[PDB]
Amino acid sequence: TPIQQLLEHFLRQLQRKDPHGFFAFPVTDAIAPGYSMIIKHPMDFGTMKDKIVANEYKSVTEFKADFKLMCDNAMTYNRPDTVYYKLAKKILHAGFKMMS
Repeated sequence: TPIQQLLEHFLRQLQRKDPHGFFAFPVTDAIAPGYSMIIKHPMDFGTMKDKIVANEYKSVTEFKADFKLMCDNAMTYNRPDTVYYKLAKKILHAGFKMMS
């Protein structure tokens, strides 16, 4: 709760970095063939937004590790030459710079 306002600002800042909405909603097997076979713990901005309001983040560290989980997934699923992989590598770095 002393962190909620801060995590909301973090969330907003990070989505501003994904203007296409790539990271907005969970990825499904129909959009991304074999995804649930390859990716064990999915995560997305919309899920993170809910966790914040449900008071599920107990520390900035848990928050950050969701964001990182989300980017590691994308880098793991999508091949290095895609716009998906690249965006994930950029916003991961740029996002951790902002939160650290």
